Amino acid sequence: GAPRELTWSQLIPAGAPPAPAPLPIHDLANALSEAGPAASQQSPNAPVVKALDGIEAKLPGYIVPLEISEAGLVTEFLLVPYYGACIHVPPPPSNQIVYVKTAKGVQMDELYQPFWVEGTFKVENASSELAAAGYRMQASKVTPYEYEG
Amino acid sequence: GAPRELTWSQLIPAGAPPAPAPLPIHDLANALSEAGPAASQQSPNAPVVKALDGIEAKLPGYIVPLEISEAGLVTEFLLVPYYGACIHVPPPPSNQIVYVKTAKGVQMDELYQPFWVEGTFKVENASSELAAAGYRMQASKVTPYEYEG
Amino acid sequence: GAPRELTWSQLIPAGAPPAPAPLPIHDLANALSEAGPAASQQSPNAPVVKALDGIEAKLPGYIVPLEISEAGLVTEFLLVPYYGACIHVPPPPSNQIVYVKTAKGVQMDELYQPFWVEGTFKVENASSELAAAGYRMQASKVTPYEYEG
Amino acid sequence: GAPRELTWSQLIPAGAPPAPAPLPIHDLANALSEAGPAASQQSPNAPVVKALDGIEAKLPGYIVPLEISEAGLVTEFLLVPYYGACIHVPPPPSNQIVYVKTAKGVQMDELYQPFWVEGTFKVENASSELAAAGYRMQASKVTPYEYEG
Repeated sequence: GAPRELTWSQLIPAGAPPAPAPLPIHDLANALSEAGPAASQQSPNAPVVKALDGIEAKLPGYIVPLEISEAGLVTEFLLVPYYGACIHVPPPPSNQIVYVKTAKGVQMDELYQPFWVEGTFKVENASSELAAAGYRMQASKVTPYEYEG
Repeated sequence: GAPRELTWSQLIPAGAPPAPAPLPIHDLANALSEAGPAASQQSPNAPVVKALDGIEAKLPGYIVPLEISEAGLVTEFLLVPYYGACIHVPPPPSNQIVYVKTAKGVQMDELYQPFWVEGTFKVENASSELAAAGYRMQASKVTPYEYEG
Repeated sequence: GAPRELTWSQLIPAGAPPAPAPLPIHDLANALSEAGPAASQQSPNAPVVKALDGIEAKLPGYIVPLEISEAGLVTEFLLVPYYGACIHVPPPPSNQIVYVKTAKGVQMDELYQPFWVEGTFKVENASSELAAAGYRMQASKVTPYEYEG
Repeated sequence: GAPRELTWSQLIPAGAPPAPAPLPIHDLANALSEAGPAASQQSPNAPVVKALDGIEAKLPGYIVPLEISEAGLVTEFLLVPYYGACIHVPPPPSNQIVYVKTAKGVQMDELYQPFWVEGTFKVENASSELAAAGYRMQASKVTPYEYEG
């Protein structure tokens, strides 16, 4: 049925540390840069909200592509709360990342904007060399986040 | 001399409301979209940290261009803590925006990445049709935010 | 009335040199890089088709922004036949550039795609530090170039 | 050894049709849009220069990603002479496309700029759902096209 809209803060359980500054201080960005690609994500096994497992959810975010289809579309990606996550700044904690799989791919070109990702939501570990995630989603719909200034 | 590095949280005075979710909930983004371009920025006159006035500061962020030079470089812009601010999502509160003027312009092309903005920091109101800011900066240096995954 | 659709080749008069390779050979790109910003455009006063003066025209191309409005939109720009012209590769000849002025601005974000520029077409010189143009246009409509793969 | 620099025109044999307008006329772009994804590339089996087979070559161009690595880098792509090829405009003829495989991947972010692709050059057919190519390359080096305005 209709997806339950989520916020990124609903993916952090009660008592767990909040999401850090999306733009780390200079000394920290340099320390994580000097450290290996392993050390990039400082909370790769962050606590997860187990009551979210199996629901139909809807979450906004930016797309970090992981796989391209035969058709030239992104079919596997990380959903993150901010643009540049894993690329321009360190990865977010693993409870601020969703590993998404979609049959209806997204155009590689239009990934500068945020999107709404709707689908079956799972509390299952997912790893990539780029980042670890505590959540997974089999998307039904990937639609641009609409906002007019 | 050497600039004092700032965080975006140091631009919010003690007792003032914290910065909201950079990705508003669907009903809120639609409410601000339906409302005029005036209503886009919900805190246009947010409290400011007056002890910051006149210092040499350094702050990281994303560039929202406002003016292009004869040379095809951005010489006036808003420094914001997240990509897409004012364009893809509503503007941040006015105490989470710096109106920057630079003699050494930035290339329009390379604005997909975050930057370090160093210069003389002022606690002075600055308005644009896009957003109001509680801070101003006359930048000495605009350099890309360096981070290796 | 209805605009006359133009091709970039219709902007080059009979007998005039054709447009060069949009991706110059390595030694040439280095020679123009080593040479001043003046030398970037090798044909800044290329012959123009005078029979085009005063018509209602429609031409496809990429936007090189020159001026930003109060609203954060591009209101003055160069229309070029290829992406990156003047920025990533040398400027095209001046008879392969249109200096466009528009009241209905274009979003700075969506300049990765080509557009259709319709409006009053003039055979008048226009200079910028970035490049010289032999044509001008007061655009009525700036609409994205539609194509589905 | 040192790669032989190529131009895109050296990939078209003597007597073969030249590369068409990179920005098709409106009626043509609509005709190819209305037609299936098969019909997008109008010359999918364009004549090739067989004397190029086995050489160490260097060619400039734009990257159309086809495959992403575990590390989040593009390791398989189409090298095309213009930005937007296959995405914003129809694919170029198959003798104006190189199917490239690289061990040293390219960052997904920095694909807005042209590159120099050096490596072993083969005259071998390569197909994708996006476009057919008459040339292949096992790249040794993928470096940004350097040019200063």
